[PDB]
Amino acid sequence: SDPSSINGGIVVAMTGKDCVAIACDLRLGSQSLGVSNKFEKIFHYGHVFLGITGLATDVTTLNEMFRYKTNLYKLKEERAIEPETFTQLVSSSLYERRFGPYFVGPVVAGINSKSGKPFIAGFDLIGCIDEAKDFIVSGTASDQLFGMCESLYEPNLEPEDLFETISQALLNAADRDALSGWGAVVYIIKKDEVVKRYLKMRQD
Amino acid sequence: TSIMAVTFKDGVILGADSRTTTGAYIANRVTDKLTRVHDKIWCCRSGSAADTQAIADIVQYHLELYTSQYGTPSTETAASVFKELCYENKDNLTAGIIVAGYDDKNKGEVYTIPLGGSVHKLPYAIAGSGSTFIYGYCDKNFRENMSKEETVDFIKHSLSQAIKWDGSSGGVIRMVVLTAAGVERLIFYPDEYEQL
Amino acid sequence: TSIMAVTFKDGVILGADSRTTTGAYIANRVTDKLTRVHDKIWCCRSGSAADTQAIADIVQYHLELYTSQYGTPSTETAASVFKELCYENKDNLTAGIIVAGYDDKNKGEVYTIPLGGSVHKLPYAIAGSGSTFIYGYCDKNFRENMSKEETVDFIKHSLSQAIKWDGSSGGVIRMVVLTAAGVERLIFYPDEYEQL
Amino acid sequence: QFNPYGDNGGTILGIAGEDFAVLAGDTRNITDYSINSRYEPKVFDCGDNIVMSANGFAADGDALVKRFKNSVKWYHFDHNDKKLSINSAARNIQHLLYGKRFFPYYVHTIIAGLDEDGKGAVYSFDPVGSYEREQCRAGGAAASLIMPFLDNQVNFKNQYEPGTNGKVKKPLKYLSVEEVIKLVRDSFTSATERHIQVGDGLEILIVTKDGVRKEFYELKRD
Amino acid sequence: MDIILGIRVQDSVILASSKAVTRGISVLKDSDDKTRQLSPHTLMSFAGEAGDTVQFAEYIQANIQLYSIREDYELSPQAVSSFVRQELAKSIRSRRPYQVNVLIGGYDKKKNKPELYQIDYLGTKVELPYGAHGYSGFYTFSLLDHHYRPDMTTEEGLDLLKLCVQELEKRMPMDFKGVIVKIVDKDGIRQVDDF
Amino acid sequence: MDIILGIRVQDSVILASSKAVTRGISVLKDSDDKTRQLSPHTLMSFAGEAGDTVQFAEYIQANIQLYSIREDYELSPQAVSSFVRQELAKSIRSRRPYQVNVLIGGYDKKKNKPELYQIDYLGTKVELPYGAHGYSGFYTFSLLDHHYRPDMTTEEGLDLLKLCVQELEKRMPMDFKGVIVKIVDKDGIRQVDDF
Amino acid sequence: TTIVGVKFNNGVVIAADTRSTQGPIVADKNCAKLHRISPKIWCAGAGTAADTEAVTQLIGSNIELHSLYTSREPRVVSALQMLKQHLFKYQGHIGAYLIVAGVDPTGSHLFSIHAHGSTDVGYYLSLGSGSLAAMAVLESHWKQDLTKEEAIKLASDAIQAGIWNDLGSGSNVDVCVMEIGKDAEYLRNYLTPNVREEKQKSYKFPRGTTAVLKESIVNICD
Amino acid sequence: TTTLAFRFQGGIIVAVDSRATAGNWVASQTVKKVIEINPFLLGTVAGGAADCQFWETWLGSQCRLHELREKERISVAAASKILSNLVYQYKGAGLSMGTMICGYTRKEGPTIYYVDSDGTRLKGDIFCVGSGQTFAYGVLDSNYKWDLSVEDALYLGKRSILAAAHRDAYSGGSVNLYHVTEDGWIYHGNHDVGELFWKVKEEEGSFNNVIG
Amino acid sequence: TQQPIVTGTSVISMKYDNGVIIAADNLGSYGSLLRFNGVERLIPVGDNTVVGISGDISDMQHIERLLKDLVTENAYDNPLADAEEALEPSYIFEYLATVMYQRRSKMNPLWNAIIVAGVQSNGDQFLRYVNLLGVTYSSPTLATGFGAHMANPLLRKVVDRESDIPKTTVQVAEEAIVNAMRVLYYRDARSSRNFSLAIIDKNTGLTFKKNLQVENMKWDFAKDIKGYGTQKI
Ligand SMILES: *[C@@](C)(CO)[C@](*)(O)[C@H](Cc1ccccc1)NC(=O)[C@H](Cc1ccc(OC)cc1)NC(=O)[C@H](C)NC(=O)CN1CCOCC1
Ligand SMILES: *[C@@](C)(CO)[C@](*)(O)[C@H](Cc1ccccc1)NC(=O)[C@H](Cc1ccc(OC)cc1)NC(=O)[C@H](C)NC(=O)CN1CCOCC1
Ligand SMILES: *[C@@](C)(CO)[C@](*)(O)[C@H](Cc1ccccc1)NC(=O)[C@H](Cc1ccc(OC)cc1)NC(=O)[C@H](C)NC(=O)CN1CCOCC1
Ligand SMILES: *[C@@](C)(CO)[C@](*)(O)[C@H](Cc1ccccc1)NC(=O)[C@H](Cc1ccc(OC)cc1)NC(=O)[C@H](C)NC(=O)CN1CCOCC1
Ligand SMILES: [Mg+2]
Ligand SMILES: [Mg+2]
Ligand SMILES: [Mg+2]
Repeated sequence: SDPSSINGGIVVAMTGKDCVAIACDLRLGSQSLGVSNKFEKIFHYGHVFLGITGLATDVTTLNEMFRYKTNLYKLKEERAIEPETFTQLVSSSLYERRFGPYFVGPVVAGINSKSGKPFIAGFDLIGCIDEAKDFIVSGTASDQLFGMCESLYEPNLEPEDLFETISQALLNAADRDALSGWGAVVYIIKKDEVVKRYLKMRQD
Repeated sequence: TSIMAVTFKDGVILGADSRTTTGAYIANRVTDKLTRVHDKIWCCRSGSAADTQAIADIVQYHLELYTSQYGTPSTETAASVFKELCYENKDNLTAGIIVAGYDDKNKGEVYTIPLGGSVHKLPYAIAGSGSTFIYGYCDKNFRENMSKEETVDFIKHSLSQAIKWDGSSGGVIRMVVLTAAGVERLIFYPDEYEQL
Repeated sequence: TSIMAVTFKDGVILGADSRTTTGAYIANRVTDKLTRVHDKIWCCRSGSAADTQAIADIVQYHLELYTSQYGTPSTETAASVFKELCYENKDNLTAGIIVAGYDDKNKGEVYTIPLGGSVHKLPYAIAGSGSTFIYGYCDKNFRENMSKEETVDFIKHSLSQAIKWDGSSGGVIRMVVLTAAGVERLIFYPDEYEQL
Repeated sequence: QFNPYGDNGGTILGIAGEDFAVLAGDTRNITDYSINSRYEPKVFDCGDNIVMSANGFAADGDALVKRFKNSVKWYHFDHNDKKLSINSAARNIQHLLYGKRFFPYYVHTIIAGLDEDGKGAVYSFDPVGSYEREQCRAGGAAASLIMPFLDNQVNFKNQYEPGTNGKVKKPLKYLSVEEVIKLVRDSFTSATERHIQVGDGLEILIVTKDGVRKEFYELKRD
Repeated sequence: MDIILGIRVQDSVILASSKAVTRGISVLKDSDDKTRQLSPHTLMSFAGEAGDTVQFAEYIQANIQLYSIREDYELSPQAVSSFVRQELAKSIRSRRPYQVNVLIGGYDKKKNKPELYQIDYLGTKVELPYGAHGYSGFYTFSLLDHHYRPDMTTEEGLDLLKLCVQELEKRMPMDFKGVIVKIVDKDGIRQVDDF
Repeated sequence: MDIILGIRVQDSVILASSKAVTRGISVLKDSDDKTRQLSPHTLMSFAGEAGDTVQFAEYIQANIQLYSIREDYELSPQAVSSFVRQELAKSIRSRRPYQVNVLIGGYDKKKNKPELYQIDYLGTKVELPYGAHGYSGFYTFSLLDHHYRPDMTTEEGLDLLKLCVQELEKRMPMDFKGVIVKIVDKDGIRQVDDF
Repeated sequence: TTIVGVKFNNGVVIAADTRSTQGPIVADKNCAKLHRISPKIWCAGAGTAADTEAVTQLIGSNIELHSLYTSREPRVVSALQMLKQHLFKYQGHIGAYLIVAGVDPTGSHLFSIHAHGSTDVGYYLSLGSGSLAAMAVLESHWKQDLTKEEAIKLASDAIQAGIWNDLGSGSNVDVCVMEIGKDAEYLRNYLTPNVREEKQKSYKFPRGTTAVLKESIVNICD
Repeated sequence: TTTLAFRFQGGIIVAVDSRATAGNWVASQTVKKVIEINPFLLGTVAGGAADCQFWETWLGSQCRLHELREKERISVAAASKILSNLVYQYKGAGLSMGTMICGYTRKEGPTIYYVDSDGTRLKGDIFCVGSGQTFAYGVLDSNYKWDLSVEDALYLGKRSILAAAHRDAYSGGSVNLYHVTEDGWIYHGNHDVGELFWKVKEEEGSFNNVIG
Repeated sequence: TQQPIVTGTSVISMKYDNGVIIAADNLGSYGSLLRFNGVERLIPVGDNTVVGISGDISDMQHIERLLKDLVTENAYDNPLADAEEALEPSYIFEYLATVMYQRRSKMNPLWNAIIVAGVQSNGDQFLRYVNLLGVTYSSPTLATGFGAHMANPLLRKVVDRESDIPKTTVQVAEEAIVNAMRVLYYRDARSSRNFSLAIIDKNTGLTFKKNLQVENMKWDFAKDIKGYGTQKI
C-alpha cells in the first residue's frame, strides 16, 4: 500500500545541443503482476512534453487535467503554452492538492519556441519544482537513473548521440528494477521536428 | 521556562529568564518572554511559544479595541480575555500565562492562568518548568508590601535558583517594573546572578 | 516521599517525612522511612517501598556478616553494597536511597544513590518526590560545619516546605542524629512545623 | 527501546579482471546527518591475497572482518600453512554470516582476489550468508546508483554492435587495470554527487599475483 | 464475486464471469450473472466488494442509458470506458470508495472493431487483447501469452476461454461454480447457454 | 487439510478425507491421503496446521507400531485413542503445540464392535456414531442427525457418506477435490478406489 | 538545509546552501532557497521545500497588493505577521522554517519563523539541519557593529560550516544583502567550492549502440 | 523465484529462473537455483536465498554421509525427508524455503518431492514453486501430457519459466534446464531471457501482447 | 534493554603536533534537572591515556572500575609494568571496544559514548571513539553528543585533515577546545560552565586541569532585543 510503487514505471529527461530528450518505460502492473506493456507515460500539449510516473490512475487523471488547462490557455492567450509557463502550471495544480496529493513524479521537457532554449524540469508529488541544466529522473528506479545519468551524461550532445545516452540510461536502470521495463519509448525533440523511437529491451 | 510576577508597595514586577529550547538545543538564549498587551498590563509566557504568542497577539488586539471604545481596561479585564482564549481552546493549547498590571485604583495585581484555563489572583505567582525548584524558596522569602529593591532582589535570587537547577531555563534575567512612575525594563547577566 | 541527609560539625543527621501513598490514598501516615543497616550507618528510603525494603534488608545482612569477619564497616562500604544491588538490578528496581553514617575517623558522611545505581558523595543530599520543591531553598540555606541545632532547623524548615507543596509527602518529620555521642531519634508534629 | 543496529553509510565496489581484481570503498563514516570520520578505511587485506569489505553497520562489519581474519589464521595452523583459496574463503564467510541468521550482521560483504587458475574473482554476500561469484558488484548505500552503470560498462549490458539491427551483442572482454580504475573513480564521483552518505575519500585495493597494492583518491567533502 | 475474464478476438469480445456468490462458509448462489448491458454493443462485467459491485454497475448502466435516450445515439466503447474510469477516479478519493473492478467489452460500430478495457477500483484503465481481475490473472495471462493470436475467430476464442476455465478449476483453491460466457460483436450481445 | 469425516455403522467405521492440499492461491496436490494406519484394525485421519499434521500422525504411528512389536499384540481402539489424547493434552501446554485434529476409526476385535473417536488439538476426546472436524461439521452433523441409523450396513453407510460429500461440494466455498474413503472392520482396513 | 541571517551596520544579510534532498539522495544540486517577498524583503527557507516556496509566494503576493493599496513600501513586520498567522493556522502541517529579513522605512530587520508559527528576533540566526554547524561559527565569530564585508564573510562562513559538516547541506552558497537606502543585491552562487572534477573517461556511445524497434515523426503543429 | 519440475514418459524435467530480489531491487540475474546433490539427485530452491543455499548444500553433505555409511545412494524419499525434518525443527523461527527434491533411484524410479519451510512434504508428478509459480502452472498444465518427447518436454519446461519470467516482476534473468533420466541428471544449458524471448516470440508467434 | 538516568553530555577532543587534548564538563544531569555539579568525566589511565565518557553515569562508574582493575591486572607478574609493558591507549581502547560490542550483542549495553585520547610508546597520537553500539572510528577531531554537531565544525577549521596536525600547536589547539566548550555552554541545555581539560603530550606528558570555567562570554547584545516581532518597549 505505497501508491508510488504499485503500478511502477520510470521517466527520464535530458538536454543536448539545441535539443531535448524525454524517455519512459511501458510497464503497468499491479505489484508483482505485469498487466500492460503498452502504457505510455509521456504526453504532449503543443510542443511542451510531460512525462508522469507514479500511481497510474493519477498519471491518467493529470494528463486529462493538463490537456484541459492547456486547451483553455490556448483559446484565451491565442498561443501555445511554453515549457517555463507550463512548469509553473503543473506546480500550482499539484500544490492545490497539498493535503490530498496526486501520487506522481512529473517531468516537463521541451524547447522554448521564442528563445530556442532547451528546457527540462521535475517535480515532487506536492509541486516543488526541480529545474536542471543536465537531466531529470523520476519513478521506481530513480536511484538507478540518477546513477546512470550522473556517470553517462555530458553537455552539448548532438540529437543522435543524446539518443544513445538517454536510452542506455533508461535501459540499464530499468533492468535493475522489478517494477520497471517491459518496453521503452524515447522522444528526441528538436526546434521544429520530433522523433519518437521504441526501444528493444529485455522483457522480464 | 522560569517566570514570575510579584506585587509590592509601589506596584508590580514581572520577571523571566531568556531560554527557548527545542529539545536539549537552545534555539534562542536571549528571548524576551515578557510581553506588552497594554501600556501597563504585561504578561509572562510559558509553554508553547507559538500558542502563547498567538494568544498574546489576540489579547493585545482586544485590549486595543477596548481602549478605543471604553478607555483603559483593568488588569482583571486583561486576565479575563486571556482566560477566555485559554479555557475555550484548552484542547488545542499548551499555554501557562501570568498576567500582571498596574491600575491607579487597584495598584499592582497578579493573575496566573495555568494549562486548564482557570484564573487565580495572587500576591505573587511563579510558573514554567523551572518554577518547581523555587516553591520552597519563594514561599519562605516572600513578604507583602516589599520595596522596589527588595522585590527585585527577591525575583533575582528566585530566578537565579530556578535557572541553576532547571536545564530548560537560563541566559539573562529580564524584568519589567510596573508603577505609577511608568514602565522600566531591567536586565541581569549570568556573571552577576550565578554567584549569588 | 521527601527525604534528606545533612552532614555537620559533630556528625550527620538523616531526615524524612512519614507518608506512604498507594495512589492518592495515604496507606500509612506514620511511616518510618529512616532505617538502620548498622549501629551508626542508616539510610533514607524513597521510591518503591517493597524494593527499598528488600534492598535494606540485604544490606543489613551483608554488613552484619562483614562485622563478624572484618569489624565495623565504613559508611563508604555500606554505600558500595547498596550501589551494587541497585546498579546490578536497575531494570527491576525503583529505589532512590540516601546512605548516611558516622565514622570516628571520617566523621559524618552522606552518599546518595539515585535510580540508575550511581553513587554520589555529598555534604548534604535531598531525594524523593517532594525534594524538587526545596532545591532552591536548600541550596541557599545550607552551610558546612553547622551545629546540631542549626542542622535540625535546616532539615525541619526544608522538609516543612517539601511537605507543604508535595501531596505525596506529609505526616510527622522523623529525624535520626548520628554522632560520637551515639544515636538519637527525633520527631516533629504538624502543629509545630506547619506554622514555621 | 534499545535498537542494536545503526547505519554507518558509505559504499563499496568490486571489479574482476583477467589476472587481477580490485575492491574499492569510500573512506567516509557517518551516523544520521553527521560525519564521524573523513578517513576510516573499510577495505582490508586479510592475507592469502584476499581483500574484504563489509559495508553497512560498521560495528558488525568490523566484527566480521575481524572473525574472518582470525579464520584465515586458524586455517594455517590446522592445515599446515595451506593457502586459503578465494572459493574456500567465500564458503567460510557464508557460515560466519549464517551463524547469526536470527540476529544478523547488517552488512553487504564483498571479497576479492584470484581464483586457483590465477584469474580475477569477486564474491559478494547478503547479510545472512547468501553468496555468488561475479565479475562485478557494488555494495552499500549507493549500490543502487553504481550497479547499473557497471552492468553497462563492465558486462556491456544493453549494448549492441552498431549497424547489426540490434541482433549482435557487444562482445564480452576483460578490462585492463587502467580501464577498471577509471570506472571505479567515475563510479564514486558520480555516487558522491547524488548520495549524501558518500564522499571524502576513495581507497582502492588492487590484487595481482605479485600482492596487494593500494591507491587513494580525494572525493568531494560536502 | 471473484473470477472475471475478457478476451478480444478478430471480430468480437468474449467476457467470462464466475457464477458463485459466497458468503462465509456458504455458497448462497451458483447461477449469478456478474454483468450489465450498458448499451446494445457494450457489456460490463464486474467484481469486488459485496453490494458495491451491483450498485456501481447499475448506476453506470442508468447513466449510459440516459445518454442514449437524450442523444438518440449509442456511445462508443472508448467513450463509455472513459466515463466509467472517471467515476472510479472520483470514487477512490471519496469518503467511502466503490471497491469494484470491471471489464468493459464492446463493439465499436463506427470502427467495426471489438474493444476490451480493464479498469480497477482506483480508476486505472487499460485497453487489452485479453484481461482479468483478481487472482485469475496470475494463471490466465501467462496461458493467453502462449495460446492467444490476434486474428482468432469467436469459436477459437471460446476454446481459448475453455482452456482458461479448465486451468482455474484445476489450480484455484475456491469453487467458483463455473462461468457465464457472453459475446459482444457487430450484431450485439448474446449469451452462450451451454458452457 | 480441511475436510475429514467419520461414520460408525453396525459392523464398520468409515473415514472420508479430502484430497486437496492447498497453499496460497494454488492447489499443489489433488490426490493427498490424509490418514495413517496405526495398527491392522485402527486408522487415524488428520487435519490442521501444515507440517504438524503428518509429523504428528507418523509419530503416533511409530509409537503404536513399537507397542505392537514389543507385546506381540494389537492395542484396542479405545487404548490407542487414550494414548493419542494424552499426547495432544501434553502438546497444548508445550512451547509449540501440535495444531492437529484427528479422527480415530477402529474395530475392536475383543468386543467385535466398530469405534469412532473424535479428538481435537486441545486433547478433547469423544466417542461418536459420526464425527467431523473443521467447517465440515456445520453441514454434516445436522444431515447425519436426520439420515443416520445405528443399525446401518457398510453399503448404507457409504450412501450416507455420498450424501455428505454432495452437500459439501454444493455449499462449501473451497474446492477440496473430492475424498478418499476407507473402511475399517473385522477384516482390517481397505480403501474404496471409486468414489 | 543550512540557512543564516546576520545583522550589520547599515542593514542585514541572509545566506543559504543550495542542496535539496529526498531521503539520502540529492534531488537538486543547485536550488534557490533565498526567496523574494518584496524588492527589499527577502526570505531564506528550510524544511518542506514546496511549503517554503508556496508560503513565501502567497505572502509575497499579498504584500504586493498591500503595498499598492497603502501606497507605501512594505514592512518586514507585515510579512512576519502574515507568515506566522498563516503557519499557526495550519498547526505545523505546513513545514516551513523561515528566516525573514529586509529593510523598510522603519529600518533593517531580522526574524525567524518556525513551522508552528512562533517568531524570534536576533542579530544572528540560523535554521535547518546544519543550523548547529552554522550557529557554532556565528557564536564564535559574531560581534556588535559588523561592517557589510564582515557580515557577508561571517554569513558565508556559517553556511560553509553546514555545507562541509552537515550531510543535509552542500553545493554552493547563495547570499542576499539588504542595505538601508540601497537596492538589495541578490548574489546567486556567491561561492561555488564544490565544482565537479573532470571525469576520467567520456561515455559518449558509438552511434547505433542502442537497439531500436520503431521510428515515427511526432506532430506538434496544428 | 519461479521453479518447476515435472515427471513424464522420458524421466523428469527441471527448470528454474535465475533472478534474486531484495524488494523491488534486482539483486542478481545470474543466480544458480538448482543444486546438484549427486549424479542422480537435484534440488531446486525458492524463497530466502541464504536459507535455501545453506540448507541444500547441507543436505548434500547428509546424502554423502548416507552413502558412506550405507554403501548405497540415498533414496529421493529419504533425502527429501532429511530436509523436511530439519526445517520442521526450525518451524516458527522464520525460515523461507520452497524446494523440490528431484531424482532417480532403482527402487523408486523417477521421483519428485515438494518440501517447504512450514514442514509440508508431498510426492507428486508436477510442481511449480516460487513467486511466479501460477504463471508457470498456466502454461505447463495447458500443454502437459505424459507422452511428451524429451525434446518437447525440455521446451515446455523452458517455455513455462519464460512465461513466468515475463509476467512475474520477481522472476527472470535466465532459464536453467535439466533432464533427469535413469542414467542420472543431464544439464541442458543456460538460456538468457534477453535473447530467448524474441527468439520464442518470432518462431512460436506468441507474446502478441508485446510490441513486436 | 536500558534507559539512561543520570547522564553526562559532550566530550570533545582533538590532535595537535605533539599529542592530544580532551575536555568534558562536570555535570551529571537527571533529565532536565541539573542534579550533580561535581562529576569528573575524564578518567586518566596511567600517565599516557585519558578516557572521556558521556552518557549514563552509573555505567561510567562501572567503566571506571574496569579501567582501575585493568591497571592492577597489568601490574601482576610484570616487572616492566611502568616501562615497556605499560598500558597503551590502543590496548585500553580495544578492551573497552570489545566490552561495548559484547554488551550490545547481549542486548544490555553500557549506555555511553567514549573517547580514548592518549599518546603511544612510539610518540604517535592516539584518538579513537566508541559507543553503546560498539561503533568505532578515529579522526583528527572527535566529539560526542552536541559536541559532534557544534564542536567538530569549529575544531575542523583548525585541523581539517591529517596534514594539518603537525602545523597545529598546543596553544592553538587548547584555545579551540576552550572556545568550543563556550559555544556548547551557550547552546547545550544540559551543559555546565565548569569543566575539566586534559592534555597528553609526548614530551611534557599528562597535564590534567580541573575546575576550569567558560569565560569571555557575549551577553551584552541581549539588552537591545525587545519582544518577538512587533514590540518596541
Ligand atoms: C520553558 C523553555 C519550558 O516551559 C518555557 O515555557 C518556554 C516559553 C517560551 C519560549 C519562547 C518564547 C516565549 C515563551 N517554552 C519553550 O521554549 C517551548 C518549549 C515547549 C515546546 C512545546 C510544548 O508543547 C507544545 C511545550 C513547551 N519551545 C518551543 O515552543 C520551540 C520554539 N518549538 C518546539 O520545541 C517545537 N514544538 C512545537 C510545538 O509542538 C512540539 C514541537
Ligand atoms: C514517596 C511517597 C514517593 O516517592 C516515597 O518515595 C515513598 C517511600 C517509602 C514508602 C514507604 C516506606 C519506605 C519508603 N514511596 C511510596 O509510598 C510508594 C510510592 C511508589 C510506589 C510504586 C513505585 O513504583 C514501583 C514508586 C513509588 N508506595 C508504595 O510502594 C505502596 C506501598 N505500594 C503501591 O503503591 C503498589 N505499587 C507497588 C509497586 O508497583 C506499583 C504499585
Ligand atoms: C535541507 C536540504 C533539509 O535536508 C533543507 O531543509 C531543504 C529546504 C529547501 C529545499 C529546496 C528549496 C527550498 C528549501 N529541504 C528539502 O530539500 C526537503 C527535505 C525534507 C524532506 C521531507 C521532510 O519531511 C516532511 C522534510 C524535509 N525536501 C523536499 O521537500 C523534497 C523536494 N520533497 C520531498 O521529500 C517529498 N515531500 C512530500 C510531502 O511531504 C514532504 C516531503
Ligand atoms: C524469487 C526471486 C523471489 O524473490 C526467488 O524466491 C529467490 C530464490 C533464490 C534462491 C537462491 C538464491 C537466490 C534467490 N529469492 C530471493 O531472491 C530472496 C527473496 C526473499 C527475500 C527475503 C525473504 O525473507 C525471508 C524471503 C525471500 N531474496 C533474498 O534472499 C535476498 C537476496 N536477501 C535478503 O533480502 C536478505 N534478507 C533475507 C531475510 O533475512 C534478512 C536478510
Ligand atoms: Mg502534603
Ligand atoms: Mg555536507
Ligand atoms: Mg519479470
